[PDB]
Amino acid sequence: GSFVEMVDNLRGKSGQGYYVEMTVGSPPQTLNILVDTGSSNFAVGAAPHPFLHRYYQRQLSSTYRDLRKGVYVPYTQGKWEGELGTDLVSIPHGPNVTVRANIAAITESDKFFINGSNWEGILGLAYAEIARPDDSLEPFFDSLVKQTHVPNLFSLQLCGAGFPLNQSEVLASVGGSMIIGGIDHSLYTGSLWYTPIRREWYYEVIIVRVEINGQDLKMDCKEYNYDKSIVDSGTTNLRLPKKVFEAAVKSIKAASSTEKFPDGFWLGEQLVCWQAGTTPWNIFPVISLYLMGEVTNQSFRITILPQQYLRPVEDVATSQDDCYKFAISQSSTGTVMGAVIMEGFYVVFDRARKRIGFAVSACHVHDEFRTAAVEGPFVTLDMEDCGYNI
Ligand SMILES: CN1C(=N)N[C@@]2(c3ccc(-c4ccc(F)c(C#N)c4)s3)CN(c3ccccc3)C[C@H]2C1=O
Repeated sequence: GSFVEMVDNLRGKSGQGYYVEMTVGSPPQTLNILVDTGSSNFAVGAAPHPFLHRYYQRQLSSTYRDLRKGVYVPYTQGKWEGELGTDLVSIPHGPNVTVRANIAAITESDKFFINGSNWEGILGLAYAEIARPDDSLEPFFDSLVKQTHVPNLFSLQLCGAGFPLNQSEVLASVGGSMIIGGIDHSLYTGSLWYTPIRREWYYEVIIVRVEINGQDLKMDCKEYNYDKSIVDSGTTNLRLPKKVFEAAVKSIKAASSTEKFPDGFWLGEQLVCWQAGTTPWNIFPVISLYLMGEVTNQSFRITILPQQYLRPVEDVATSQDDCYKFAISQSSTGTVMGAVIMEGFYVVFDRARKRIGFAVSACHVHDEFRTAAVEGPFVTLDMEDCGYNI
């Protein structure tokens, strides 16, 4: 592990998001910021809000610069509106550098800040193409790389606890690591396997095969990436295109058929509980996603366990049972490899080489009989045909 200053710098959980501490302004104002590989704006609360105990106060920063322009982001998971500007930004448990970056000061919002959560802003780590209002607003990481000698790469280790963390626990527990500018070998086991970044906007990738307990879902691979497949730390679930979700759930139900679960469980709405320690992990199947490799006609697979796709939740009766929600859900905007997927792996966003690497995470939850895996290579033909074009 060569990046000790950044190891264990994240806090949070899949249902709340994972955040890192950052400072903005002069003198520095500390804020907790959600790490989001699914967007490209650095946006922070900049006005009082019932669910925030602190916010960016531009009038107290001597280095604040007003861009005299607004920004409006429509409902996705809450909507917000703000004013653009720039200021000096740093990451305390990060690279020892300070950079001038764009900041969207959020002044009005709806269903964006969450009651009970501990983050006050979001750090969009994707590319300029999807930045708002348009691609002229340079994202934070681009600024960081342009202004310093930090390598054009970051890596994320999101650590699910495997059980519920209460209010106090989630604040005191280490939720993972965001290594800025490098790869820390203490965070994974085995080898790193890389898949190409198909296009630089979201972190888009191409899935070429899907298995449920080794059984091929057998769909035209284009369906797996309709209309795109992305890696998104800002999404809790593994989200799959409608048709794929339908086929996958049928197969997961069949594999776990020795126990019947209500429709509400498969819809991700209701929890299921078992007596303490008796969760029947073994009846649930492993899920493997094969990704295009860097070599022609070669692919590799990442395999997750039910310990990744069943999200631990507190029982309504705060009993002693072990309860969970099914964290695979449908999407009309493509596959989203969210926290569910990311908690099983150390993920390397190698922007410099336009590729994303995966290795088994040193903090993934498993049991004595099965473990998450990253394996290859496999011979796979016509993988380009798996990508979707509008
Ligand atoms: C899926 N997703 C996302 N990855 N980022 C955004 C998020 C807003 C709130 C998020 C949130 C809140 C609580 C949580 F627990 C988790 C998790 N996990 C995530 S993610 C920012 N965004 C966006 C930003 C700027 C311009 C355009 C779009 C599009 C939003 C969105 O729908």
